[PDB]
Amino acid sequence: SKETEVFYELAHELPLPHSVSSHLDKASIMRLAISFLRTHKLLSSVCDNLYLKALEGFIAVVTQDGDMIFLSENISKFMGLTQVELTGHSIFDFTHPCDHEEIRENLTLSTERDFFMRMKCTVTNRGRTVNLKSATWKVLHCTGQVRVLSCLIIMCEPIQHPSHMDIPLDSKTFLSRHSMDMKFTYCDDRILELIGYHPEELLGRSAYEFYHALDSENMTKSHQNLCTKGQVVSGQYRMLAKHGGYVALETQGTVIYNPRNLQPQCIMCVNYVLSEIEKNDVVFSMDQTE
Amino acid sequence: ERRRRNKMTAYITELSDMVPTCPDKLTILRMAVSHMKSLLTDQELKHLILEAADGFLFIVSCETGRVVYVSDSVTPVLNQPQSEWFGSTLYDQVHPDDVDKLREQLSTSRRSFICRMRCGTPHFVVVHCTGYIKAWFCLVAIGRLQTEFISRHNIEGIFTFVDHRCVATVGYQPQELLGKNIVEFCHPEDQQLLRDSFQQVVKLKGQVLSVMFRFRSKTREWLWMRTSSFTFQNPYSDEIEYIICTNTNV
Ligand SMILES: CS(=O)(=O)c1ccc(Oc2cc(F)cc(C#N)c2)c2c1[C@H](O)C(F)(F)C2
Repeated sequence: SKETEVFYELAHELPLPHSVSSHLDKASIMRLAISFLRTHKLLSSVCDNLYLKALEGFIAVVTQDGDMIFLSENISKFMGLTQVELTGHSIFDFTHPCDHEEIRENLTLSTERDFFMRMKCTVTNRGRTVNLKSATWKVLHCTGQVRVLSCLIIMCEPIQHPSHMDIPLDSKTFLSRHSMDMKFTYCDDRILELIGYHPEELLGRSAYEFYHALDSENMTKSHQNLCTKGQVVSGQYRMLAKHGGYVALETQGTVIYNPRNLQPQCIMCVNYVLSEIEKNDVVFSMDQTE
Repeated sequence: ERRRRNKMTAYITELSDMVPTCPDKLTILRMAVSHMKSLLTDQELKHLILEAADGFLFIVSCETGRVVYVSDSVTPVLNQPQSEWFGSTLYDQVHPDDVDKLREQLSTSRRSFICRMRCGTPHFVVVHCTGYIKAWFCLVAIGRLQTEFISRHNIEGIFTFVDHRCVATVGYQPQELLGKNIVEFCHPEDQQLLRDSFQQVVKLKGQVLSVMFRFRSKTREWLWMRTSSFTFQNPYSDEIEYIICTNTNV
């Protein structure tokens, strides 16, 4: 009796709604309390519905042995799992095992970090929610710093699935569809006005034909990442425009699987042009001569 | 269970190790209570974004583009006074060619897009912006931050890509090399050598071989020139995409 009192005390003195703080078992009150203290601790070393709502991802801080000592509130809006559920638990218990090693390397030891990691997701496309066994894997783009006992402070953005777009799109982005040999099976039609290519010309051409050579290596790794994990965001890179010169693009890509066959059909690319044509004096390629 | 209690104890120990004023269970349960009663913070979430994403927040009227607000994080992110930004227009802070894109994102939901902003103490950095439209209209957004020349050939030796530096290395415009066989620029006596190199890098697929040969400049003079080079294969099909070459004026 006399401890149940002080457990409800601590709970309602956690930074929580009276609502959610009532419901906690004691192991959770331990976890959350400890994570809160740990977290405050890291904060001293470093130094809302707006920021939270304007983010397209969640913030998380993970110790070097993998403990997830803080997860921003809105994580549920993207993974379905909640701050109360996961706080204090290992990142490795909620990520794809074939990513665990990469995660390990990124928790460890320049301070900048950027990778992709598959994490369990229990919210469904459009609204609904499932149970932890019915969990899908979702790829997250993680960028932050490792920092000093060591922590990893990252922002994790889901990569919007191109079939399911909550988010609108401007004139300066266009879609493209590729064979798994990265050929052009379909391309949007603003590609002309933005770069000058007609879709016909591109089809059955390997995207490698249009990379600035200085990019190609970077691009292949992105591709390999895309195939290991299922989504990816490229770094920025320049596509050879048609009449000489080039443009700064940045593409996010998705393999799409055959839902009946269960094999993968192709790759959907959403392509963000970041510039006009640059250096159209210069002809880099054979295409830009004709 | 047995370890159930053991991990509740490991929690308790962990607590006592983190509460500096800090005994038994009831006590640490209550010393924690008072020690947090002393003390996520609002303005600190900001520092979290700054540290993690290198992002700063700003709110701009939709109708005009007026900066109704900018968080001071703008100065670590963009090397900008808060004064330089606040009370201004978003079109003022972006690349001129990003003006149009920008207009579309501010018409009468979520918003997400990319754009070059100005920094300084005329240079631009690329900026990912996310956020949403609230009434007042306005946009609540976060902006975070992110000797030789090189040639590609088909397996025949046809230039299919050169960087502008060929002009400085051999005198030619890129157009005067593109479409032609590198062997056509090779001195007779060396052409077999060049071709041996080209049969070899393809057979020794993947690896870098290097070869030296004379190269007629735009002015006809023979230029000794070392090209290390290697095949590039498609990651999926392993088909030879092309040969990559780095042609260094020896
Ligand atoms: C997903 S990704 O890495 O970012 C990517 C980007 C552009 C990709 O091809 C493109 C699409 C585009 F609109 C302009 C260019 C160029 N240059 C290349 C591809 C990928 C995939 O490999 C792929 F295999 F689908 C092919």
